[PDB]
Amino acid sequence: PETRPNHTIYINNLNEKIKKDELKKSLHAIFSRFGQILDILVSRSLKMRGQAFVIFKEVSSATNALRSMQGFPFYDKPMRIQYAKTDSDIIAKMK
RNA sequence: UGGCCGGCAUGGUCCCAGCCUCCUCGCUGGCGCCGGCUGGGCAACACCAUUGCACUCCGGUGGUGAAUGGGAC
Ligand SMILES: [Tl+]
Ligand SMILES: [Tl+]
Ligand SMILES: [Tl+]
Ligand SMILES: [Tl+]
Ligand SMILES: [Tl+]
Ligand SMILES: [Tl+]
Ligand SMILES: [Tl+]
Ligand SMILES: [Tl+]
Ligand SMILES: [Tl+]
Repeated sequence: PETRPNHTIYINNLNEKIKKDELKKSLHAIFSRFGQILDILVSRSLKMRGQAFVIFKEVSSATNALRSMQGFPFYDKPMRIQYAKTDSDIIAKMK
């Protein structure tokens, strides 16, 4: 069931008490050094809360981030990271 | 009061201060007691449920069942 490499990483187990806008800014803070980020998609709906899609421009970036930040304490919770199942439209509209 | 009716108590006007609050956060809002009818919203705050793969915002419930004193005429 393991996913294949993707420009986008999927993060979950994120503290749900954090507002969308702050969450996006914070995530960008810790993940930017891995490479250019095209966007970070967060939502608070029942189905999507506690998860986020950080979309990296280059898969290598999505790969260090995934290995380097796995389990990183963030807002008191261990961040769980994977590769997103399919592509993000921002990436389709290019690659 | 978010919108509305009743009961009771209470002389008036004004100044200061404190305080209160989901629905015009303040100095031309309110701040004796009690019952009842009933709308919006989850934006903020709180709580319940949720470990969930998206690229259209989008689960639920709760709060006003609130808050005092002094002074000048
Ligand atoms: Tl009311
Ligand atoms: Tl009355
Ligand atoms: Tl009097
Ligand atoms: Tl009086
Ligand atoms: Tl006031
Ligand atoms: Tl009443
Ligand atoms: Tl209501
Ligand atoms: Tl819908
Ligand atoms: Tl008084």
